Amino acid sequence: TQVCTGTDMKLRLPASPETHLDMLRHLYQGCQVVQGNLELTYLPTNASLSFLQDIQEVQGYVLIAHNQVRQVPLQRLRIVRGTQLFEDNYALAVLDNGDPGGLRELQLRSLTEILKGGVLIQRNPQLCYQDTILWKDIFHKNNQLALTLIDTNRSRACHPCSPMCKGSRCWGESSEDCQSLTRTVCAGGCARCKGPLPTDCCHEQCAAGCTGPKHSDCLACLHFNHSGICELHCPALVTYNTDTFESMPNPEGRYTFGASCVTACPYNYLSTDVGSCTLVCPLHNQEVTAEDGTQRCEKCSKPCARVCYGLGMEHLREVRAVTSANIQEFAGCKKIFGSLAFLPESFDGDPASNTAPLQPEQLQVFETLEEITGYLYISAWPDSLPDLSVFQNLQVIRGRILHNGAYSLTLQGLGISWLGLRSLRELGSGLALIHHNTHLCFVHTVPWDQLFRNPHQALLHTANRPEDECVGEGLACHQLCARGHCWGPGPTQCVNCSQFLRGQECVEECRVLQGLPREYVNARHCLPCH
Amino acid sequence: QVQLVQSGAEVKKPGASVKLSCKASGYTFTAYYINWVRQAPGQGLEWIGRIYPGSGYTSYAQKFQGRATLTADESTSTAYMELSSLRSEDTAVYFCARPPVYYDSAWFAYWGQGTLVTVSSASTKGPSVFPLAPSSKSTSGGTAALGCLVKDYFPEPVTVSWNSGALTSGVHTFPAVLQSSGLYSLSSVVTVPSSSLGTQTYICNVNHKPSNTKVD
Amino acid sequence: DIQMTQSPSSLSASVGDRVTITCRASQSISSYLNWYQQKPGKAPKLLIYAASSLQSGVPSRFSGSGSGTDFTLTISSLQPEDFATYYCQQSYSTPPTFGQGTKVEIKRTVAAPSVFIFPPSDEQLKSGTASVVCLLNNFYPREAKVQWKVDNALQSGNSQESVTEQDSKDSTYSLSSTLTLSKADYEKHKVYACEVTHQGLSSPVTKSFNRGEC
Ligand SMILES: *[C@@H]1O[C@H](CO)[C@@H](O[C@@H]2O[C@H](CO)[C@@H](O[C@@H]3O[C@H](CO[C@H]4O[C@H](CO)[C@@H](O)[C@H](O[C@H]5O[C@H](CO)[C@@H](O)[C@H](O)[C@@H]5O)[C@@H]4O)[C@@H](O)[C@H](O[C@H]4O[C@H](CO)[C@@H](O)[C@H](O)[C@@H]4O)[C@@H]3O)[C@H](O)[C@H]2NC(C)=O)[C@H](O)[C@H]1NC(C)=O
Ligand SMILES: *[C@@H]1O[C@H](CO)[C@@H](O[C@@H]2O[C@H](CO)[C@@H](O)[C@H](O)[C@H]2NC(C)=O)[C@H](O)[C@H]1NC(C)=O
Ligand SMILES: *[C@@H]1O[C@H](CO)[C@@H](O)[C@H](O)[C@H]1NC(C)=O
Repeated sequence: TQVCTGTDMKLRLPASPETHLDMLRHLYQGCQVVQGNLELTYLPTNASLSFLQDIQEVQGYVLIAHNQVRQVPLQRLRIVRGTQLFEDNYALAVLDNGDPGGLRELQLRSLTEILKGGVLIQRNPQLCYQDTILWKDIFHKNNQLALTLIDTNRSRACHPCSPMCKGSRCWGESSEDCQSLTRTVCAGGCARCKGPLPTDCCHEQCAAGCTGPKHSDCLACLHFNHSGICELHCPALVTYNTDTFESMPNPEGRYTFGASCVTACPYNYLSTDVGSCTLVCPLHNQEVTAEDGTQRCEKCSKPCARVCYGLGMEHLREVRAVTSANIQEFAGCKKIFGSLAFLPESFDGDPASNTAPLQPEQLQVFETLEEITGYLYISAWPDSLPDLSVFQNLQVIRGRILHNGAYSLTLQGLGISWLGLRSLRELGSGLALIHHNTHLCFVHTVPWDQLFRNPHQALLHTANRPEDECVGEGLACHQLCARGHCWGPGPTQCVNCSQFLRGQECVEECRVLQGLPREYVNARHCLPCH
Repeated sequence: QVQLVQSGAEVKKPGASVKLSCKASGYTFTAYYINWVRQAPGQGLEWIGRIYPGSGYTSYAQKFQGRATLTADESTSTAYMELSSLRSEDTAVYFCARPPVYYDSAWFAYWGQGTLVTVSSASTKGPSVFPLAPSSKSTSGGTAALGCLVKDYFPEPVTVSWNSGALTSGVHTFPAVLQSSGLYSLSSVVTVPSSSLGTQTYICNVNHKPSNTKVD
Repeated sequence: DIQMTQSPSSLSASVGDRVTITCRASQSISSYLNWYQQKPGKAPKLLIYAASSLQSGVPSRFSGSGSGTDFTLTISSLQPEDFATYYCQQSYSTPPTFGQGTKVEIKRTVAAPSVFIFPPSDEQLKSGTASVVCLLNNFYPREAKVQWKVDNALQSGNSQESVTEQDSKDSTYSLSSTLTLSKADYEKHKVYACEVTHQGLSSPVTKSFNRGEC
């Protein structure tokens, strides 16, 4: 799709560097608008970044740090909204790019708008043309007090701008790298313009620049894009008749999704009464799931019923991992509003309070769990337990909150033999990262493509047990598993049962008249009768 | 030709400010760093700061991060160096230079005709011009010496030429000396043929910028 | 800041000889050194930038070498046009620093000073103060001494000398002294002499004149 979601890993080193590049390729390829932060970190000199070439807009900040690449193709990057800021002040951070490797030219020849935040460029031994740019023109009129911390500590000489650059302001050595002013040359009080003339002034709702005086000639929208039209607000979903003021539905009504107006909220998103698309309901609301599959947020007049929150939400907002001091708060939870993280510190207790470490038996609390809204992060797991079968009833991981803004399912450094997530049939969003699990098999026996809900999703896997070793031993899907799809060994891990599933075990045929209490058939499920 | 022309060779009161201009021509002014280097009389070179026109980006040393403001104009092609508070140790000849090929490199070619800046409290006085008439005692066999005399003027420098810069062959302009009163003084003579003494007329051209005086 | 030191501080050699100016840095510099040539009354010129790399226009007799701590500027054939104070510059880190300079002055054969004396102008007589100026022209070396004998009597202390830089053409200096006195002390004597002791003179050249005789 045209819209992708950024990341949130910052300067933190990638757990799986062998798949770190394949992550970025799956997230941003074809993506034009980045909802969130564009973080490009720890990329080798031989990296192909040709998937970044379509990115026009970044909502959060842009982090380019610790890279060996000489070129980062962001020539189409038109605007950085900076709703989030690196270290809370910078909308564009370019740090420690080097080790000849090292960033040579920024080449942001379309970047003409930064709505909020400053620019941080430091410790780039190969970077040029950084100090040749009038950054005061890129910053918005409401952001003229934006900081600028730029270091020209170079270890190489730099050729001047191409003779075409009037004023010698460039993003590189080419003629196309010339910086096009769109603020400092405007006539009157224009925030943005296409020239020094008052007729060249652009509409107030335009952001990056204009091609005409219309509010449909913008390069970017200051607030919302209403189908080629830049507007302050989206058309409300409700129209009030000026007599009696009864609320009637608006046919032109639109939901606010990012900086654009949509007719219907995208997948895995919720619709509110205000008329917006969110991943989290407002205070004192409940998620009403329609029968067609769509979910919405509805406000409650009477105080809402007790809801089970996961990590990162409400009273578990600042809690790093699931321990034995919060394990009982997931008891009886069918749906968890938040995330579940299992770090090594989960299974070591608290001697000072005589609190026993989390026991493998207590993990059976999650047996009632059927849905996670956030993500599932497992970096530690009891060596005794051969699989994640305590989540055997888990059906959906929404991924409305992602680990490092990227992964909805992370399994790393575990001693599990198989997965055992027999009920998991959907990963609403985010990537899946399953790496460095020595004894783990039955990974390629999982129809991962069936679980994903968008093409920006994939499974990043490495350093697990070789499939050649798995098939060498008798570790294959059971005969009753349809199309060879299973989460583990035995007929109790089949994704699709070829015929007649009894209880949790797949059999070849139920005993309708064979002796086992005349088991009657009800939708491929064997059940006791009389 | 690629040239840099500086202006403002004057004297300022200690504690006050001074804005030295640096005109540019022969190349795209905004394409190269215009850095400033000063040199005290009979001393070494000292680097103040650099500035990239077109952007306005500046880079100063720790000695001049409080003073020495740098600017630039694309329309007039000028560097405009400016110190805030002058000291007795800030008396030097200020130059503006630029790199040859690269724009950010730290080796400087294409310098400019620097302007000397004197920082003292004494008043600015104009020079006195006295001729040195050659008599029979100054008439050699085929040659004769004659020159002008500049005496008692407080601030340097003075541009002394002959025939508006026509008679330069055999001319030695002496450096100024500080007298007891605190006023400099120098001389400038020309070695002309004795056979061409009564044939040509010789006039000395004395130009003093700090006091705006032109006596011939 | 990186302190740059040159060696020697002063140097003298004949035309055609080779010159070795050593520049030492107080920090390891990766051949980021630059050389200059500042003639008196003019701005420096970039001789050799970034160690070995020569500048366009600069004569090929100028070569640069060295790395790390010590460097070397080399003039294969010294010429009279090479009279200047040579500076070295590091381009490693802000701020770029220079040396104290090596004032290299070339050497020629012995040249006798052309002694000339001029009477004080009549326009200076009506001022109230009068002075006498003697001229020494085109002589090498600059080792000279001028004594002001008024009526066969030495007058020292009340005289200031002003010697020019070495000529770039014939490599010859020029000296000018000034006998600072008052008019009341001026017209009590008649004879003003100019005695000079130079290497190119077998006997002190004395050229005088008499007041009121033209
Ligand atoms: C990222 O991508 C870059 C390329 O974009 C990779 O850089 C290249 O890596 C490969 C790794 O295999 C390098 O090949 C090896 O090079 C070494 C060193 O070669 C030197 O010594 C040679 C001695 O014989 C000499 O001939 C070489 O000269 C070359 O260049 C001249 C130019 O005129 C050319 O005429 C020559 O023919 C050479 O091509 C050079 O000075 C070499 O020793 C290796 O030989 C091994 O492999 C062969 C075959 O497998 C084997 O027979 C040998 O016994 C020996 O085991 C090998 O050829 C290549 O040089 C790198 N190129 C550059 C430009 O860096 C980089 O590796 C990538 N990184 C990552 C992490 O993937
Ligand atoms: C606002 O959104 C509209 C529609 O999503 C954008 O218009 C599209 O632009 C692309 C690229 O030029 C075309 O391929 C499509 O055909 C256009 N669609 C329509 C319906 O016009 C428009 O570019 C967006 N404007 C801004 C400023 O983001
Ligand atoms: C410039 O970077 C080098 C190494 O890249 C470092 O040693 C030096 O201290 C830096 N200088 C400044 C002024 O930051």
